[PDB]
Amino acid sequence: TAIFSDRYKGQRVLGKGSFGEVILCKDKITGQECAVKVISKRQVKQKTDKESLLREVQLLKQLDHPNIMKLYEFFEDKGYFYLVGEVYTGGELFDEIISRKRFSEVDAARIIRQVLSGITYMHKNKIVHRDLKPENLLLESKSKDANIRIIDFGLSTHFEASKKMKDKIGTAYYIAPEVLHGTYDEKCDVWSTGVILYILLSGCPPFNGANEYDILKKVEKGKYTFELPQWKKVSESAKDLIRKMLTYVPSMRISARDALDHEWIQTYTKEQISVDVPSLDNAILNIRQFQGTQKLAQAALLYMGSKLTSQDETKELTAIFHKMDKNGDGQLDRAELIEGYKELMRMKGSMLDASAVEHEVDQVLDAVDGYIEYSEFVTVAMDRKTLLSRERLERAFRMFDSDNSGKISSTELATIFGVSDVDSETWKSVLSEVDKNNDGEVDFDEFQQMLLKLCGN
Repeated sequence: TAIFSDRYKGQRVLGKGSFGEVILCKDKITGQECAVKVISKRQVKQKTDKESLLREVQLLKQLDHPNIMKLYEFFEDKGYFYLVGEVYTGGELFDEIISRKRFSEVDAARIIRQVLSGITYMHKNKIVHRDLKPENLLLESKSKDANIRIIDFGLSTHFEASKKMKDKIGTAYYIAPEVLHGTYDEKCDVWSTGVILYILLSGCPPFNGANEYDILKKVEKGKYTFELPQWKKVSESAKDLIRKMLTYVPSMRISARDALDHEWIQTYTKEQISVDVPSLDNAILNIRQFQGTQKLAQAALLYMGSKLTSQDETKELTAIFHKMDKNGDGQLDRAELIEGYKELMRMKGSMLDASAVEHEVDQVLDAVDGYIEYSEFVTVAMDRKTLLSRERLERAFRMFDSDNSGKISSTELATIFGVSDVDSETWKSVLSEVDKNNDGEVDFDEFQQMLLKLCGN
């Protein structure tokens, strides 16, 4: 009865994840800005029947909490679902924390009370998150004390998530052990919050490891410690809340409601601070290292993924253009190049790619150009795509290189590649192939060369 394009217009992409793309859209009548989640039906398997999805959607539309992302509308066509909801521009919680000079137990508690309030409300309405992680914690502004909104509540129950490694990064740390074995309820959200809390107070995951399986092994046994030197500087009340949140048996684990009433929360979330605020210096250092490592492993997989996409394009675009060339003169006009690049985009699984074509064609013509030699257009068009892909990877590398040495050690490579599920011997062999005189260090171009060889390029 209702169609998406008649009510909204895509402005720009906000991101991509395990369910699909999140696009910044504006209402065509009211000018209202919002985040639209586009989910492909052919790409994403439905866990429940459409009737169960349509019912939860109606419930989510009726719910309102200051710590939960608002779902406004829901649309559906032949091959997609459209989850239209509120937009937040503050970015991810952890990306803000890493910019701070000081971080206290008060800071962490005020952060965790926000998360806990949202969870309590959702649980009251029988809605479980299940996949709660730092990436699901958005801010309204990139500042300290800013309001937190939890994204993706109830998504998990209806949609089977992406098993691709690019989407699996940073997930094993947070998952409750009962979710792994199949029997779980709302208590699984408390466990994930407890893991976030442990990281806020130490900058280290309680269940850590070299690769995904190793972390899952730790999670599954459920044993962790406060044995790190930075825990000496943390209050016993904070440790006692974590112990209750990371309690193995879900029946024996504290509720989201009772965690709000815990001594640490009620004491450290006072409007007027009544406690000592020493900075958790070692924690803030570890949170920057953890974050940087996560973001680099994410960027490495995106770069390899986007190279396995850019190789399809260079040959496919020259074919499309050759077909369009009636004269055989290797030339085309502005309209033909536009029609050609649009055809290349129509054969894929982004919604904003067709509208973005004209501006990109003109940007290529600015350096190139009438009657344009398509071969010159193609190389210039693909090189720009290659460059943007390289720059994204570079920003991540520069961010990870905290001491500005220009190099990453073999130890750091082991960690990055472990998080991105690249086999030790595989990456080590690619390293020997790239530089024969390698001495346990790679600069940005050697790193980029390594990832190229790791995706058959």
